[PDB]
Amino acid sequence: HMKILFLDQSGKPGGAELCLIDIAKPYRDRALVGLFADGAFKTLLEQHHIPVEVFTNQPIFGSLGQLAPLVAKVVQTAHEYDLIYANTQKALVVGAIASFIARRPLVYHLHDILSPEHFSQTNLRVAVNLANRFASLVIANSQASQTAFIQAGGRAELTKVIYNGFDINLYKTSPSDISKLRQQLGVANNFVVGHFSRLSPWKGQHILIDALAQCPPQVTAILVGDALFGEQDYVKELHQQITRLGLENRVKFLGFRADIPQLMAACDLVAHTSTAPEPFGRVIVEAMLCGKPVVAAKAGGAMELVEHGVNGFLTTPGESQELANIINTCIEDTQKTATIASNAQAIASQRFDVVTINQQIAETLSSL
Amino acid sequence: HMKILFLDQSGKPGGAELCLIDIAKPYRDRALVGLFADGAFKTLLEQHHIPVEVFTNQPFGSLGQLAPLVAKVVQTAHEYDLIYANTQKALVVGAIASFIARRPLVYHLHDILSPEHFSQTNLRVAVNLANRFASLVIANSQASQTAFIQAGGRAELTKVIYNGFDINLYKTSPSDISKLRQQLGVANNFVVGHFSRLSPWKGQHILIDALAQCPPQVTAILVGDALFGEQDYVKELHQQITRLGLENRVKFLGFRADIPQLMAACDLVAHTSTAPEPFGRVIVEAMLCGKPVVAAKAGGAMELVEHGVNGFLTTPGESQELANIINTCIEDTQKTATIASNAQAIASQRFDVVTINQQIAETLSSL
Ligand SMILES: O=c1ccn([C@@H]2O[C@H](COP(=O)(O)OP(=O)(O)O)[C@@H](O)[C@H]2O)c(=O)[nH]1
Ligand SMILES: O=c1ccn([C@@H]2O[C@H](COP(=O)(O)OP(=O)(O)O)[C@@H](O)[C@H]2O)c(=O)[nH]1
Ligand SMILES: OC[C@H]1O[C@H](O)[C@H](O)[C@@H](O)[C@@H]1O
Ligand SMILES: OC[C@H]1O[C@H](O)[C@H](O)[C@@H](O)[C@@H]1O
Repeated sequence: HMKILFLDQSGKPGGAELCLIDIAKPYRDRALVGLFADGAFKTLLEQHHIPVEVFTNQPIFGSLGQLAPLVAKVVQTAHEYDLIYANTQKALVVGAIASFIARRPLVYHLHDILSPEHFSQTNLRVAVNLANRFASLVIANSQASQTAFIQAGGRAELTKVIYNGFDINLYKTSPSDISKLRQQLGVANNFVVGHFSRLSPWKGQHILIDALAQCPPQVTAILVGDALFGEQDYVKELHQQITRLGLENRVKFLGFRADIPQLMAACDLVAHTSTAPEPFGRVIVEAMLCGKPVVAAKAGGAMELVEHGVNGFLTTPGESQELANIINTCIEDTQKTATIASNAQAIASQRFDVVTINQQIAETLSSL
Repeated sequence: HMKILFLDQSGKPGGAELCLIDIAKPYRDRALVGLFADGAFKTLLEQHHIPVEVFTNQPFGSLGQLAPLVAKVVQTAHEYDLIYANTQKALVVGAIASFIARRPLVYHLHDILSPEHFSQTNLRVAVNLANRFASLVIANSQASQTAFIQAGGRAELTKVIYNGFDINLYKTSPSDISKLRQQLGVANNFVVGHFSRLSPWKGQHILIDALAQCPPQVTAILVGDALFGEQDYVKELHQQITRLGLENRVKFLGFRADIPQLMAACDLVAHTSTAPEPFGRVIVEAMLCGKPVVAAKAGGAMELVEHGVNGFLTTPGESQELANIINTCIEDTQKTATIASNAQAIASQRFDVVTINQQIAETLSSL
């Protein structure tokens, strides 16, 4: 049973970090998760009985540590573990360094699409070179990510695609609880479109909002998720968009919620609307596992998760009218829509069961 | 005429840093010296009209949050043609900026990269970054070159280029000599001057042991600064001094800028490092002041001095062997003065800043 030091730059519970809980959990006995900032994510790992430590760049190897204490601390810690598992870009930088100095093999779990759209040239160059030189293995969360890695100059022979896994039990809610929650929200007699991405222009909440202007008034949207600071302009732009379309009573922000399965159960349609390619899209799968019909943007790993008209729908990114037509089709073809949504659950529960992903990972790890 | 970004970790004017003034001065029109800390060295560069900027780690890539200084240096480097790294930390940073800004890197090596001077990590880092990113590794001594290579460095990257010196600075009036010896209260002493920062490996404590084995008109001046945290060493010297009844024969002058003058005021200059010296600027300085110099037999000292010809050499750690040389300088005044006088002629050939500067410029243009 390996000793694994996991590293993640964020103290916040984003996709990558949510995914790491499931990645790490089977190793929680002899493992540790290193965060480069404190926040909600630490609590989760605590709540999941995973050892976590927050590293800082405060002072206290060699003298070179004064340049970057965080790195020195991590390098020091790395001596105690058999493996460095880096879950984000910054964690790859630090984990490369500590891989070399502490003489421990390094795994890069890639949750991003390394394209010019998504990141600066510099970030692409660094990640590719550090991975190519120091990573024993690059686990990609999707083929779209693997492909982007390769096109940015990454070494194909290092890559292995492994999708996110999910606890299937967590995705079932009582139909009373659904009635309760729809009530509490004041949407019980609406057609509820749920959007579950953190608030950020490229997640395209503003595309959905534009689409409501072409839907009948019983169609309402809940926007769930927070804004990561820097994107507070976007939060303004949404409310100014709503005001400008008279949608004040049809769009609700709940901010960041821990009760996503329940909320998905309370929706009628889950919508993924990213205007830039999505590496994976946890929400897409999550919807499918909650028996809900999902529409998604046709790019990135979304196209791997959904086939249009069989287990979900797919629309041109940034095209609100197209999204509207799907919402309206859902309203009418009740029988079809529910078939698609029930198939989606069956199919998705095969690919993405956390049990099958965890063994796909452990097999991958022990083979080096 | 290339724009050069010189980098140096220190704000204090140590040996490598003083060396850098002479390295950089001919390029000051289009160059910049970036320091990772502020201090007197900045002032010096200002006084020599060499542009200088202090970088901090206060808040390219989002990655720059990991190490802001690195991000600033990387940014700055887009405006220059070459990056010239003069210390170990400056190599780390400069390697990173070399990659990201796609600018060639030169590493000026002033250390002896051996397990005695540095941690394994420090060796491994410098060698690996140098091997991978440096177009050229300029060593200050064959001793330094060798230790690089023995630690894994790439022989074919190395070129030994010795420190240079302005010859016009190393001359003093007999009258000025007398005043200074007077001010110091040593006019009828045999004066041994030790011109090194106060760290155990500079071996002031060895000279002190030697004094007790010297004739009684012999006194020492220790010229140099102590770091905070090597104050425990300074206390030991003072205790040692007292233990040997030498309170009135050893005086500390702290850091001083009038080095040529103070060397002139000495009768002997003594280099006593207990660990191999990469180069030893004070040894050459002494020779350029026409004084007899005794040095420790190790590192790049052995390249500067042949024992009995232009100076003396002694077994590191061995005080008694140092005494014999002092005694000898006292007894054979004419021999010594010839050795001392030869030393100046010999050293003024090799280490003339002019000839070293040419040596550097031909190395740099050939790229
Ligand atoms: O307010 C929110 C928004 C999202 N999520 C969860 O976090 C994931 C969001 O990650 P996704 O892959 O959708 O986008 P990312 O954040 O990874 O770019 C989803 O699966 C949700 O279950 C959440 O708990 N609260
Ligand atoms: O009190 C002092 C001691 C030294 N120096 C100068 O700093 C250099 C010391 O460098 P050296 O190579 O002797 O020792 P390092 O500190 O470089 O190891 C000499 O050339 C001196 O000119 C000085 O200005 N004041
Ligand atoms: O599984 C990893 C998840 O988070 C990652 O950061 C990606 O951005 C997202 O596409 C994916 O759904
Ligand atoms: O190269 C100039 C000086 O640099 C180094 O720091 C050495 O410690 C010293 O021996 C050398 O003379």
